[PDB]
Amino acid sequence: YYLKDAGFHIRNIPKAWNDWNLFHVFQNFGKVSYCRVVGDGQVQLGFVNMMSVADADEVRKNMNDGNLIGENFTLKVTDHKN
Amino acid sequence: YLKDAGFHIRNIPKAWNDWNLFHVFQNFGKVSYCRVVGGQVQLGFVNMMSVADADEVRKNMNDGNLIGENFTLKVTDHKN
Amino acid sequence: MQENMLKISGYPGMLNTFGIAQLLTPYRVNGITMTGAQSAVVALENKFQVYQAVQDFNGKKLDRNHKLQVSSLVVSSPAVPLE
Amino acid sequence: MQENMLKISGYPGMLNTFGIAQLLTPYRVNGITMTGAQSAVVALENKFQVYQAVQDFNGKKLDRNHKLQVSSLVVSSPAVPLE
Repeated sequence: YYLKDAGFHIRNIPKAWNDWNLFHVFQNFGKVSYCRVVGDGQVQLGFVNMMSVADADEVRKNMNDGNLIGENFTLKVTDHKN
Repeated sequence: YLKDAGFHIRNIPKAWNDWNLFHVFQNFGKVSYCRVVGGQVQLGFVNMMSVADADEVRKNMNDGNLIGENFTLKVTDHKN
Repeated sequence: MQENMLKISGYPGMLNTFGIAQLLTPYRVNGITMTGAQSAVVALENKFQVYQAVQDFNGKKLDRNHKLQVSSLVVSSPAVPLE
Repeated sequence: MQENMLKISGYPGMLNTFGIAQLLTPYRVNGITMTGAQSAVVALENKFQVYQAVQDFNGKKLDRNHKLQVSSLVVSSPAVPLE
């Protein structure tokens, strides 16, 4: 169904983003297999699967304590465990 | 046929089969196909898996000669 | 499905459908319809993979005799401007 | 033909037949029959490509969760001993 250790759960996505916005954050680190946003507050949930475990490990190397920090955003990224 | 990936072979020792020819060219890269056509020598044909593999064969030849300890193959590019 | 589809051409005429899929590694290929000796319509898993496959492979020189042309109708469409 | 067939297993369960062909790049794949979630029987173009694919891919680590097993009945059979 999915590739073990290549998936992420995302929190704290700015509410105005769509899936393309989330895609472009993760494409900076590797090839992206799938990407979705899941519309109370100013933030939404999301999911990203990288193309490979190596791609996902490149994301992991660029995180600051589980956070992907942009100029105007901080995504809280956790492994989809399996 | 992949353009620029194939070779005509002359001067193959007559005792060789296709496996003998294959192992000569496998030293330089991946081999797509290979065949011998059998008093002392026979002809053959080798297709490499890509142009880059065939170019690796070409980098290692002395004036169209592929030399071993006990053989000298005469190798030319097949052109269409 | 329109956003899953791309056009690819320029590869060697000898390729079969599996060979065309190998050209698109590592993207997930779900269907290939050959349309000429050197052209095919390809369905990938989703619009993100189509978008990335066009970026990776359009204009890619396979060897000195073959250059890929890859296109689709997929447009990157962020809701807020990229940083 | 027996000498064109190999067995491959251990790749991710998610793969379709196009994904299995991509594993075997650059060899020419002419047929794939999946035999389980992570196993298939594959026909390549000829015995030399089967031989090389077994060498290249048997024991190959795809990632920390997947290792390929690749086998066939193809035996290198030179008529005179190799140098």
